[PDB]
Parts: sequence; C-alpha cells; structure tokens
Amino acid sequence: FNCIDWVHKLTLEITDFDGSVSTIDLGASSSRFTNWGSVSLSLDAEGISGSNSF
Amino acid sequence: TSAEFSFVGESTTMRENKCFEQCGGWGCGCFNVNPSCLFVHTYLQSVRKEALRV
Amino acid sequence: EDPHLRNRPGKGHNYIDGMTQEDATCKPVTYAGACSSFDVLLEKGKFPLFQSYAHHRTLLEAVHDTIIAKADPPSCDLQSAHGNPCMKEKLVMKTHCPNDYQSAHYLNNDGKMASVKCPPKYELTEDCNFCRQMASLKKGSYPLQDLFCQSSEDDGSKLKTKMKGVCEVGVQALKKCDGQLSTAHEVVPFAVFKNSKKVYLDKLDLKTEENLLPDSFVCFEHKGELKSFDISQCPKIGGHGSKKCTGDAAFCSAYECTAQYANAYCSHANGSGIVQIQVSGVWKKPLCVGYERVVVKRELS
Amino acid sequence: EDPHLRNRPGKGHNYIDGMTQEDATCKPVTYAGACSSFDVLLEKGKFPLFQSYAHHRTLLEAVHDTIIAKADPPSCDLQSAHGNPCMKEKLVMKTHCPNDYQSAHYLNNDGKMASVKCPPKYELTEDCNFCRQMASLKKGSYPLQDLFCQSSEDDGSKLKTKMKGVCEVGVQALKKCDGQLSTAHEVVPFAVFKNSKKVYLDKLDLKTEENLLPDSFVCFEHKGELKSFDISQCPKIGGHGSKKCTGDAAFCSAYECTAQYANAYCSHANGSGIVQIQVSGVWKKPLCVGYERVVVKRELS
Amino acid sequence: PMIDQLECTTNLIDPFVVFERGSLPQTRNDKTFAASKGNRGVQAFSKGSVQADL
Repeated sequence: FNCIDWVHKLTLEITDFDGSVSTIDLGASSSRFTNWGSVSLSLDAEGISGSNSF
Repeated sequence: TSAEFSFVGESTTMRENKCFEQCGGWGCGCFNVNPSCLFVHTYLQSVRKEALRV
Repeated sequence: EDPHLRNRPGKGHNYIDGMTQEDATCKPVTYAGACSSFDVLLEKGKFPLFQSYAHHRTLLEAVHDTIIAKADPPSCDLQSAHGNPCMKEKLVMKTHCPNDYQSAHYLNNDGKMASVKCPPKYELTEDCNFCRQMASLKKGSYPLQDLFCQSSEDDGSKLKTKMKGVCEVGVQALKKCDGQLSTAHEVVPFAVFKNSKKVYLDKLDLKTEENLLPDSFVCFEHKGELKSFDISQCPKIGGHGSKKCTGDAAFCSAYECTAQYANAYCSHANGSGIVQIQVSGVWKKPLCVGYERVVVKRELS
Repeated sequence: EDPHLRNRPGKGHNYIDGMTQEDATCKPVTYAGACSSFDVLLEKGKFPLFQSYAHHRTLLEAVHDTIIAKADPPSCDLQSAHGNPCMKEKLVMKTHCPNDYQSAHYLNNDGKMASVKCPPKYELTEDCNFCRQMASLKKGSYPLQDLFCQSSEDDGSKLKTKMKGVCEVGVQALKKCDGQLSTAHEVVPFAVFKNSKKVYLDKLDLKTEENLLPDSFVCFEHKGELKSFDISQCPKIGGHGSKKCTGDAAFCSAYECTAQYANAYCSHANGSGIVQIQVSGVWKKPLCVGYERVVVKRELS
Repeated sequence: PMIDQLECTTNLIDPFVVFERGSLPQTRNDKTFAASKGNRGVQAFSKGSVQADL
C-alpha cells in the first residue's frame, strides 16, 4: 500500500474514576466513545508532506 | 400553494411560498417530537402612486 | 437469514400458563399447524432480528427448557378488579398488536416471565393496552418484543445499564427525575445476562461461531421428503450412545463417524451455537438479547 | 467420422463377482439391453473424459482383460459384522450416489479393484457410505470415477506420488509432517502403473497418436446416421474372412475393401489411439488414468 | 510449444527480495520509519516535542 496523508496519531489511554482503564487513540481531529463522554484532539503536531512517491 | 394559505386566493400578484424547518416537542409548542412546519406566504405590493419609464 | 424457519430444536414448546388452548399445534412446533404464538415471528418486515437468528430458542422455549424463570404472577389479568400488577410495564411500551388476540407476553425487569391475558371472550385493540369486548380469536399470545434466547453461562451482574442522560428507559427506572422530562418514541435494544436484569445498550454487535454442543449439528435419515433425526443419540469419541452417526469433516471432527454402521447422514448447521455480544469492549454471550420498540424518557435539565 | 460411444473394444464386459446378475445385458455391451454400469458413463455434463475417450477400455474391462488386479475380497459387505476392510480406503473418497443403484465400485490406493454393496433389501445413500431403505434395485455396480483404461505392460515401480504441499493423500503416508493437517477435499488427477500403487499427480500431459490398430475405426452397417457394426468381422488386407467391409482411404489403406460386395460402410474413428501420460518429465505408458475428488491433507502449521 | 512438449516459464518478480532488501526500521531524511505498537499500519517516529491540546 501507500500513504497519502500522515495523520498525527497519539496513543492515549483513559483511566476512569472508578478504576477501569480504556486504551484508545486520537488522530488529527477525530473523536471516540467512552463510558463517560467523548475525547478529541484540537491541535495536531508537525506533519510529513509528500508521500505519494513512496 | 400551502395548506394554511389556500383560502386567501390566487390573485395576480408576485407571491412566493416558503417552508422552514423549526423545532418540535413540548419545549417549543407541540405534542410530537418531529419537527414542525413554518408556512410562509410572502407577497409583494406597490409603494408609490407613480412609476417611471426607464 | 436462516433456512430453518419452522423447525425448532429440542422441545419447541410455545405455551404459557392460562393460555394452553393451542397445544395441539404449538406443542411441538413443526412445519404443519397454525401456531398463533410463532406465525407472527416469521413475518417479513416485522421482526427481522428473529429471522436473522432462527436456530436458537425463543422466550417461552427457554422457560420450558429450565433457562428463564417465571415472574409472579406469570400471567397477569388485564381485566381484574382493583388494578393489576401488569399495567405500568405495559403502558410504557409502544408496540402494535393485531386484532383477535387475547394475550401478549413480554420481558419484565427481573428477566423472569411476565404476560397479560384477556378473559374469555375478550380481544385486544391497536395498542393492545386493554381488553375489550367482542374473525376467530387466536388461542395464544403475541410476542411484544423481537428477542431470542439461548443457553449461556457468562456472569454479568455488574454490567448494569449505563445509559447517561436518560431518566427511565424502557421499563426500568435509573433515577427519579423531579425537574424536566423529555418523552420521545425511540428504539433501544436490550440484553440479559446471567443473574442480572434487563440491561439496555446502544449498539448491537452480534457474533456467530460454533462449538461442540449437540445444538450445533443437525441430522436426517434416508427413507422412501425431509425427516429430522435426534441429535442426542450420536455417540461420542470413545464413549457410548444409541444409533451411529456420520457426516463430513465438520461432523466427524466433533463426534465419532462410523460410516458403514450409521443409519442417518448428519450435516453441520448454518452458523449456530454460541452467539456473543460486544459489551464493555469484551465479548460476552448473553441469554435473551433483542431489539424492542418502547418509549425512552431522556433528561433535559 | 464421429465414433460411437457404446462400441466397447475388446471383450466389452462390465460385470463383477457378487453383482453379476446383469450378465444378460452387460455381457457383452451393445445397443440391445440397458447396462446399468454404463448408462451413467455417457451422461452429458457428468463424465467429460469418458466421452472424450470413446474407444477406450474401462476399469471393469481392464479387470476382465487381466490388466488391473482384484482385491480380496473384491466385493465387501456394508452391513456385515467384524468391521469392513473396504471402508478405510473409501471414506476419504468424495463420491455421489444417485438412486436405484445398490452396489458401487472404486479404484483403491493399492492398485487393485474393490467394491461395496448393500444386502437385500437395501440401497446406497447420498454419501455412498451406509445403506438405507426405499424403487427397483439395479443389480450392478455404479461407477464412481471418470477413468479410462487400455492394454499396456510398462513397468513403473520407481515412480511414486511426489506432490508439493501434500502430507498424506487418501491412505498412503507420503512425507512425515510434524505439524498439523489440513483435512479438506479438492480435485486432483492420478495415474496407476504396472506393479505399483495408485500414484497421484498434480499435473498431467496427455498424448494421442494415430496408428493402424483395429480399435481405431467405426463401421456403419447397411443393406447389400445409421447403426453400428462389428468391426472384428471385417477381413484384413491381402486376405479374406467372414463378411465383407468397405470404407474410405483410411479404411481401405489398412484392410480390404470390396466396394459393392460389402455390407457395412466403415470409416475412421475420431477418438482413439494410444494415450500416454507424462510423469516426471518422462513419457511413459499408463494403465488407468482418472480424475476424482479425494481428501488431501495439506500443511497448515 | 514443441510438438508434444510444453515448456512454460514466467519471469515473475519475487516480492520477498524487495521485502528483505529494504525492511523497516529505515533512515529516511530526518525521520525514522518503523512499525506500529498497536493498530495495524505503518507509522513514523519523529524527533520533536509534543504540542497538542486535548
């Protein structure tokens, strides 16, 4: 396969208030679903451009 | 022609009919959770008692 | 869907206490006969979830197979004086019911067996919320839900309904909302675990696998149509039994294929046995999972 | 031009011990009489190889011509006690038995000729394993392979099954696989040589050469298309014999043509000759090459 | 084709040669491409800091 847009993914776990731990991720500006709300990313970081020739 | 404006008449007047989607439920003034209908019957009329031939 | 529509494994009993006026056709349930408590389950466009998984048992079949217990009373009287216990659990359910019906069973909060019954000779209405006076009256009940039951041994008592921002969903009451209240007609599925209550969920992630239990294999004999054969008579590997059995690799990999001494050709089922659900991220096998149509009261303030 | 599909060269016998009750019509095999062990061999869309190789011997004709050895016992009973030796090498044979037929033969992995049958009153099933109850019982032998045989005496004991990715096909243990086994059925041709076993081959190359053999011409009888005629009664070149025959240049160039003094207009058969297979890149003379469905245990881990 | 013989040869490109020629981790410009530590898919390792808001 090939890459067209490198998404800044951050492996972020979520430890709830009771004690349960849920491991998820966040990329660019995506959202997830948890047992208490929704987590999302507001700002990315860096970014590799020009990957169509690989 | 809207259902709430068919009793007015079909006179020769530059008129138009619009319908905007609004809110529903008991919080707005309805008994159903489905959105309500906003029947708008706009007609244009004259203002000045004289005209100009451009 | 599933090809086995009328064939029911095991006992296949669909009769409740107080409405045993149809045991001539609903006991057992075969291709012939007009069972009023099973014909509406195979209707197109009504209960598709039951048509997706049809190789497992139903609610009443689970009650008769010592899987789901009964409530008290198991069959409420929807006409008796001084009120009745089965009233608030029915008025909160928005389900349509055809005419010429006398009973309508559903699932309560404790996961037991709650149902209503009209005294003879009364019938139901469009919303089947009350019995009215009087074609031919159906001698059975009407499934108020679209659920299917099976045999599972996975505990789930601590997995209570975690629906946030909802006052009273379905029948259960999460809290006592004293401020605002938003009543809407929304569809929410439900799931029942071992030693738990009617747990409601948002999404329904099913799972289809197989196992070694006899409920995952079918057999049929050859004689001069289709004739079913018992599955509990196939001997095990190195054990004992009754009549010999044989089949393909899927059947020989579980039991003992004798081939030359067999009496009926067995085949593998079309994906049945263990049906797990995805709850709390992990995979657990529920007992009686479904997809009903009730009224959900969410929050506002 | 077009050769017939019923003119059996050589003896033309299709019967076996124990099920030889059809000797009144299958000995020999001609237009008169419906041989049960030959009607299914000419079904369109079932055995294309046997229809492509018309003037060629079969397994039974090879047995009667002292070409393929016989098993012991050649006719194993299915409903007999003390087990059944003719089941361990046949259970991994994916076959299909229709109806009416009571017995069925197959080419075992030992290069011999085995067969099974049901005692009265029983018939075959759909898996060709046990026996069931039913109309009429065709006392014969239903063929389960699409093989063609011929007369050859080429030794080939230094050639065995050397397939790639196959641990144990049928009952012959090939290479030692310490991992798991992939028990599954597929398609694969094979070829049996003289003084050897049933050698399985993944690929094969057929070669047909035209010669001046008596089994390479068809004759149309007439008064003096149309019907067939016995070619063994035609005289040879430079001599005489029983009756008289004539034909085109292909028939007159080998035998003697009497033109108007003949009784059958012969021609060249388009579908005969000596068929040779290419094994290990070396052209050899096979005996019976077939194409069935067996259970190949490939690799996995 | 050789009358009776049939020698068929294909000049197929073996992907294992390219897979074993330049396999990750590899050094490309200032970044370092490597494998993943969770979900399936190729990732990239940077040498900068973390500037993001959750």
